[PDB]
Amino acid sequence: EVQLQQSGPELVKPGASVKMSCKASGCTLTNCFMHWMKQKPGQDLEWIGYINPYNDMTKYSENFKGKATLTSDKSSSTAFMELSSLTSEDSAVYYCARGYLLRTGCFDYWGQGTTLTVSSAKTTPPSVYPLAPGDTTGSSVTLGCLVKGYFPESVTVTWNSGSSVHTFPALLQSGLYTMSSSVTVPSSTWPSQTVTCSVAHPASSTTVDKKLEPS
Amino acid sequence: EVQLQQSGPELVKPGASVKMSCKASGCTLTNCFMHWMKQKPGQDLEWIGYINPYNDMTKYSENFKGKATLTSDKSSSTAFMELSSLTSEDSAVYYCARGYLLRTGCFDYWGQGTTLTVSSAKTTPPSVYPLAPGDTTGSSVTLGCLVKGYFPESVTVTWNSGSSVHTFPALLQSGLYTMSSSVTVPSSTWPSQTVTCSVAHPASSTTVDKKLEPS
Amino acid sequence: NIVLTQSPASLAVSLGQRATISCRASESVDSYGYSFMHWYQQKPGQPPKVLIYLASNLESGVPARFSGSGSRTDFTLTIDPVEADDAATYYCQQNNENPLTFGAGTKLELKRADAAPTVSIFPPSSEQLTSGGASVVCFLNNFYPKDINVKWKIDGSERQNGVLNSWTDQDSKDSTYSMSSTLTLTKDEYERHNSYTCEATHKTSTSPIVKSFNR
Amino acid sequence: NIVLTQSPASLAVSLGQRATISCRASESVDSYGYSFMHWYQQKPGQPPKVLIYLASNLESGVPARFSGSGSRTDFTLTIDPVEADDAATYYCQQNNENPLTFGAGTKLELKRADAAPTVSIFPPSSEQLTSGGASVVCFLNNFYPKDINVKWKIDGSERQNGVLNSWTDQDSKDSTYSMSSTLTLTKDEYERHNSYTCEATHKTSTSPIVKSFNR
Amino acid sequence: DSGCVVSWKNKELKCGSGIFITDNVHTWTEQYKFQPESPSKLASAIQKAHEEGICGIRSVTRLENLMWKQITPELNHILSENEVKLTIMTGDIKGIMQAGKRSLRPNQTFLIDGPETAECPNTNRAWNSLEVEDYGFGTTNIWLKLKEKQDVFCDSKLMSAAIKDNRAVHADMGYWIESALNDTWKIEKASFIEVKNCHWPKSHTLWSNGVLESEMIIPKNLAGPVSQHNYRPGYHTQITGPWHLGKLEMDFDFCDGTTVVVTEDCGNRGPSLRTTTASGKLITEWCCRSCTLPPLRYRGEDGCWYGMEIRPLKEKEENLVNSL
Amino acid sequence: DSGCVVSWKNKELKCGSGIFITDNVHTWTEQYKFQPESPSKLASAIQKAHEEGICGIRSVTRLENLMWKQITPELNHILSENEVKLTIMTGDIKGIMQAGKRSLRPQNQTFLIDGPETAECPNTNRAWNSLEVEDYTTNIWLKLKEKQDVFCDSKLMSAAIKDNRAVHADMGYWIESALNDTWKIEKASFIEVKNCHWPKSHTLWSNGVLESEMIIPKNLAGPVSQHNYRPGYHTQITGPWHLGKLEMDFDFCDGTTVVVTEDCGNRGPSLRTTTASGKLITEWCCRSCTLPPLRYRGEDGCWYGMEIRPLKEKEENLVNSL
Ligand SMILES: *[C@@H]1O[C@H](CO)[C@@H](O)[C@H](O)[C@H]1NC(C)=O
Ligand SMILES: *[C@@H]1O[C@H](CO)[C@@H](O)[C@H](O)[C@H]1NC(C)=O
Repeated sequence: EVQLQQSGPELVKPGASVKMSCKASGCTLTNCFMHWMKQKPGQDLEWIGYINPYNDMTKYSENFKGKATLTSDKSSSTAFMELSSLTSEDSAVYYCARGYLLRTGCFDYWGQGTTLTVSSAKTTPPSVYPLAPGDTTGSSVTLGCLVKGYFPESVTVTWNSGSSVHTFPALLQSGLYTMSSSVTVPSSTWPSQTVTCSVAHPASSTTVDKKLEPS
Repeated sequence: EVQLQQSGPELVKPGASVKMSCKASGCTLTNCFMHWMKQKPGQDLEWIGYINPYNDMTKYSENFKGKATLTSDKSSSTAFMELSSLTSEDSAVYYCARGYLLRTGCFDYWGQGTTLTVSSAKTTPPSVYPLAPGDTTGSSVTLGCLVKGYFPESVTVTWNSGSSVHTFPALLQSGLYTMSSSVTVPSSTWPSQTVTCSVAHPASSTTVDKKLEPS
Repeated sequence: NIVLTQSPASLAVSLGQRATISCRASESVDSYGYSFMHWYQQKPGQPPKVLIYLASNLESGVPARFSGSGSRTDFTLTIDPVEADDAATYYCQQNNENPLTFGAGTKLELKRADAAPTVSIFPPSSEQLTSGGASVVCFLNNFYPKDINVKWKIDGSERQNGVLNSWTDQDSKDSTYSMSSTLTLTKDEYERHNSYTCEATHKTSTSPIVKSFNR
Repeated sequence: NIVLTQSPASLAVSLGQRATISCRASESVDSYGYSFMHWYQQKPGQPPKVLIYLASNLESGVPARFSGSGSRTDFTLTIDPVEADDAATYYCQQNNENPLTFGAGTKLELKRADAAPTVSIFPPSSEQLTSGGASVVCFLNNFYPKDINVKWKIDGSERQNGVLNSWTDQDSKDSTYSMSSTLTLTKDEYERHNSYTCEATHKTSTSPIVKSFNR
Repeated sequence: DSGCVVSWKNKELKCGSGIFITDNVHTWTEQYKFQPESPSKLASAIQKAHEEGICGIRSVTRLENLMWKQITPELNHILSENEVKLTIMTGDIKGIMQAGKRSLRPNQTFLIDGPETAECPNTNRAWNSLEVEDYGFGTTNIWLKLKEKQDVFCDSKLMSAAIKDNRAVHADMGYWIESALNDTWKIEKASFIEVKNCHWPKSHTLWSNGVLESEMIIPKNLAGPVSQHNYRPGYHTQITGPWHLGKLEMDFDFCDGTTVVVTEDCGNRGPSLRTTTASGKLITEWCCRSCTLPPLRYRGEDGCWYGMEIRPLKEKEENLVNSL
Repeated sequence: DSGCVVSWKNKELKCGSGIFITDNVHTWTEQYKFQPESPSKLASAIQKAHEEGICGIRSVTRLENLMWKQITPELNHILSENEVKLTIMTGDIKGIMQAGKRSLRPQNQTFLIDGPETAECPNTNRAWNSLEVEDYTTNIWLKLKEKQDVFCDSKLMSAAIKDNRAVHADMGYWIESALNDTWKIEKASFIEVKNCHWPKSHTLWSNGVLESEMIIPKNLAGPVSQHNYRPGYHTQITGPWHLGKLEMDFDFCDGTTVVVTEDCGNRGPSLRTTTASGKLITEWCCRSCTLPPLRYRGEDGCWYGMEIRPLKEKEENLVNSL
């Protein structure tokens, strides 16, 4: 129903500021309180506050009063959050979510989340290497793609846009990220069929397709 | 009871200013409103205003608001009046008198009056000539003194400090004053007794005595 | 302002008669059940003195022959019997509303039995003849009525030049007048003529009273 | 603030069993007769989703196997029977008093019958060998339980250096895990040795599962 | 109202928004002036009044009298143009602004204010027929219109009240009444440029419950606020105060040069007397029966007067000026 | 008080001297601070109280509680050096500042200041209204009281009326009434809700008032005043006063509509326009009230006056103020 669309990922230098957005479709005046939450990777969520695009009612939590600034545009029905002096403690995922007033409702719908990385590192697009096996074969063959040497996270790896797929968490090496992704399809299909891995890195605005062929 | 003493006579140039005083003995805080009156020679009296030395309550009449200024000294219990830009219309006698508030009392006691002459003429002391009669004699002889050529008015002519005396008003001749004074005493007394006329002119701070002797 | 109009302007009354002066206000001088009106007597060269305070109260130490009456706008001062001391000017004053205002005044003149003037003639002084000027003086003392004309004869020629005359106030004791006639010449002019004559024509006699002298 | 403590920190449950999570508040979350408590499910890389709103209300379109109960300080989420989809982290949240607060979270892990890992070995890519580096990759797919240790043999010598491993989240379909082992070397080092071997020791068999290749 | 203020006695400076009650009595220049929105409507209502047997009007407030002074030429000109032989003349102000029993509604003469008269008594004078419309700015204008209902209450848009720091003020275009809490609550100062004959509306009155009219210092019939701030221990209603003064200054202190004592030998309370007789002599020694010092005193353009319960100790009252 | 002031609505600027009643509620930062004149005097009074069987105190005004928060360490330590094993602990503020029936006196034990209610230390044994102001981020100096009464400290109260706009004001209240055809209350702002009586000494129009028509109840420091009146409404005894901080005015709650019908339900406890689950109740009514409807707004949403009921919705599903 109420559709939330948040801004894209951000890479910001230390001490600077970032302003992210959240557009809310399907809203009404009486609900439509955009709440904002800060989550480090696999840690507890922090509540920052809320703003109503139509009411301009805003509330901040004590921990973020000096840190965050909430603004709103009625016609766009959009909420904006800005983060003052930025530190490594601020590198995290910021979630936009529909809520209500104090003793009112729950967090009904959520945006997809904006990833913020606070560093002096410079956006580097990844290298994509295919992974194929002259050896033994069975009624199933597995293929892979290695995404190496990119910053910042993350990338999205899709196989033919639609089989069993496995996506592996990226790891840090020498200040850049390396991850991999593997898919399993029947060997009667490969390499008779064609199979392509698509790696998307938005922060460098790069998309790389790799066709899988045998060694 | 309440004794009022005003300043001496004044001769002031046109357009200048004069400040005269009035000391009040026997006063109390609640009475003792020094009123000030302007009287041209033989004309109606004008009310200027009043001031209370202890209260500093002051009231001016409308005709004199720009002209006169009332000030007071508590310890001296004295009232001061100042007359701004001076003109020939201001040459007159200024009387200080005890009075009260609006619907309160009458003019109980009066000062002696300060004579102000506004002119470019320069203070000139008088000449005093005796006046005695080898002729017919009776049981009474009259003697005189001529006070001639003085400015400004006035002079005081006393005969032995204490007989019938006649004092004659001064007249203007060529811009100076001429007056005379006559006394009548029994001729059995004169010239066997001595008789002296004393002429006092304060504005020149001159006193002249003349002994009466026969021609 | 409240304008006090006094009637008559001047009054002549005989010894022992009844004198009545009237004071007419342009506005009521009555307040709190009292008439805020006062009558003052002024001898010449002297501060005024209170006679009646309020409409009809005798001032302490004032002879009971004085009396005051009236209300609202019309008031009357009565003297009965008027005596020789009462030759003076009489004023009415109100203090019901600011500004305090006076009447124009009533000059009282005493009527007595007519009397002849004592004439005395005086040559120029020895001190005067040496200073460059000469004044011949004639004293007319203790006459009544006030009107009189004097005649100077020098060597039989009438003299009408440089003659100044001054009248005194009516004497408080005998109710008579006096006058000083002064002939002012240069020193040399006095010595060109030898005989000097003073002549007074009065109501007492048709033939003038004469007094003369020679060098 | 109201602090929510969740128990247990992590939970492992078999298919079809009953799962119970508890949330303990430091202060009452009850007001107006209602309990302001909510339960959310978060799949990884995804926004959280509501399951129970208030203490005991099923969210619209949520399977009725979820249930909530409790009041004041103590609350309980029950899943019965837990199924393969429910591998996710579960949070409790209160909005009775500011600031809104979350629990630390409960990570739910599914138990299934043990399974052997499909091992696949991949030589460095042709594009990689030319850029100055070489990484040999081993994919271990679809095994259970999660604990596993991998062993790299190069030419018969064990290799313990520059090996990086990443575990995936438990798959929502088959409830198994996967892992990527990456051997990172310089390009030249790869060519000094000919035979490469990947060995996995798991709970399934005492004898390791081996996969190897030669140049 | 937003701005800043400095308190000398409290020794502080305060800024912000709220309500500011100004002392519109001790102002150096005329801050406010009355003007009518439609002089022609006023002329029409005066026609109607004179026809009905209303011979004149009496102003409630002094500013109304000044307005009539400013307006009378144009009122007579609009009257002459409208074909009606009626001449309006407005006079000055006595002490009290006495009330009339008639009112306006929304050769011959028409007397506005002036002194009392038998040809045109207060029974046939209009009174309290104007109320405030709106405000001018910059001085300041006050626009007046004809009242829809006739009552004995002063126009409420002119009144003001305030209390803070245990200092209370009831204020008006012509009144300024200060009360204070010093051990007890009592009236302390009062300043008057006018003395009117309307009632102070209780809507603008602090502490208006459980009030005795017989204890009100400033009488209810003289626009005295019906208030326990209108109390002073030992004094009762000052019905016969020197209200004929028109402009005066009441406080609690000794008249200059005098001394009051509290005895049973003292005379009973009567009309207010002044410390100076008609001749100007000062009566020094005064007393009261059961009043409380400092003594209630008034000061006006003609001197110092005392409260109703303060009598002369030794002097006979017949020689003294009284306010009756 | 002397100075200058500009009025936005009246469009004029005025200077002079007089009395300035400021809005000390809508201030952005703390204009006033409570402090004791002698903390040792307070420790003496607290000792003396505990001997009498007093287990704690309840604050009258919010600034009193904040002062207790700032002051409690020294009270506990002056107690520690005088070696009385009594620990003072102060909590936060509930909704209404409930009154206690005991009081102080001038000159493992526990002493609870504020916090929530408890039967172990009830209001029967809590002190209340034992401070008055002595003298004066402006400071305010406090001392020990003399008499036990139920009246709010008169040194803090204020009132004003001008241009037919009336204000009853306090450190925590701000009540505006206005003349629009008739005199009635228009706005009310609360940072606190106390249980003392508004002294009539500081009250405009305090004659001929029925307490049953006072909008703000007398028992909640409501001024006994005809400015404390709205046509069609009676005393709001069961308003959402447990909110502690709130904003009462006369307007429609967002997204709702109130109608006047005789079929409506009788007046009861105040309901809020949002259910506990977040649904909005749109249609409301009142029997004999006058629009705009009396509304409160607090930290959890919009509530309606006691006489405003749901038109169609059943009251059982709605949040009420009991
Ligand atoms: C308060 O009353 C006392 C009584 O003696 C007096 O001395 C003092 O001046 C009064 N203070 C004020 C401000 O009125
Ligand atoms: C005054 O009352 C009228 C009539 O009820 C109304 O239309 C107007 O909006 C009101 N003005 C206010 C409350 O400011």
